Amino acid sequence: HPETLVKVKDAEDQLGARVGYIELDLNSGKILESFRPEERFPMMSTFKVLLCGAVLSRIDAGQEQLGRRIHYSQNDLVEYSPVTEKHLTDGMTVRELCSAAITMSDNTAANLLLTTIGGPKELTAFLHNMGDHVTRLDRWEPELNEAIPNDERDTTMPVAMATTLRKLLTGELLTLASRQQLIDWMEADKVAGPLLRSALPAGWFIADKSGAGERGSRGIIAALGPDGKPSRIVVIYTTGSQATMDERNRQIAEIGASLIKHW
Amino acid sequence: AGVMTGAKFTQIQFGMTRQQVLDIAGAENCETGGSFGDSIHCRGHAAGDYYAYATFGFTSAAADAKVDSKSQEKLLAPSAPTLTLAKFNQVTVGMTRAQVLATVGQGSCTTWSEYYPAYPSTAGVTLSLSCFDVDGYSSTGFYRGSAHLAFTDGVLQGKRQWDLV
Repeated sequence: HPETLVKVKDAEDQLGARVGYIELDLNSGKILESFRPEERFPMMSTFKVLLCGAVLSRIDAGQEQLGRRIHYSQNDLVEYSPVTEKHLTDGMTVRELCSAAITMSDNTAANLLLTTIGGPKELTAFLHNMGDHVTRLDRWEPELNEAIPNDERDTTMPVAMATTLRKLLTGELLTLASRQQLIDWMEADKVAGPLLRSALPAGWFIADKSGAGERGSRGIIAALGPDGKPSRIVVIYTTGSQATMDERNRQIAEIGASLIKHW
Repeated sequence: AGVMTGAKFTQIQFGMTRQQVLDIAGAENCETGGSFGDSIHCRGHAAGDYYAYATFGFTSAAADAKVDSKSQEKLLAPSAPTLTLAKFNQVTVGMTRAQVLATVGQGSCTTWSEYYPAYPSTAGVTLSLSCFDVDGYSSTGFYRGSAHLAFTDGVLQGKRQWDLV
């Protein structure tokens, strides 16, 4: 049912910027439809799901413990840290950090987790080794959100991200325990309500992670489907627009409205 | 109606009960438990990665505990930001709050965090400030020139900056 793709076009007309989009069948891995699937866009907070997939992989292999407690200091605190700023005195376990990173988009939690794995170079190495030779993280929070025109640092492609997320959520890459934890963290996302969630009909399942950056950057990755069961992966990114936050949210929500109506 | 704001943040005072905090902030904006333990976390408008917000800590998990902790991002605006990287360089560990403010500008900073571990005494009081240059502050987006200044007993223990010119 083809009409999501026109709305995408509209979104480029209203937003006056690039929009990348792909829809992939969760079980087969087959692409159902796409628009600029292979241009680079800043990941923004979207990368935090990939970060925690790397952490669960380390857990799976006896390299890390979800219950391990990390102690940090005021010097570590960065812009947008609602959970880590609260637990400054007692610290946070690895599990609590991924929870805050994914459900609350906590920037300090993401930095702390990055240091456990060896920093941005090592996340990129993780992604390379599982077959994603496009996605790359270069900087820490909050710089990774700059979205400088033509800057390929901290970027991914819609197609690369969709495929990577499928592999993390459905492969044998992670154990069934780790897959349930990663999906549940995404399902519990508390900060993407104005996006795809706003067009989601009653009874539908969704696990997602949104992102926002400078230069009108805004995006989302998600596994969703009817009958409370996920059956497709959806990735949408946009960068460069001058429209307001609410205008950018609306366009993504409307693309979601269209792919849902034409399921 | 209304979301959490800088004004409501100002009105909430140390010593207040849980019910007072909720009455002033607007219960529909607040939550407790989960990631926040026994603290009360109240949401402002949507902003960048999250929302502008406040978080209020209490002396204990008791229903009758008192506010000993106030924290916020993007509710409070600096009244006259005059910070620059040069001034940030002059800030030194061991300076008093009074000396820091004289160096970075009396209106460049907002209170990110203020905690009294020995409430109502000020002994061991920890104070964290967010400071901005001319157009550095953003209540709905990403800072474009900011610093984090941390104090204990009114004495500077640490400083850090991002994107200052």
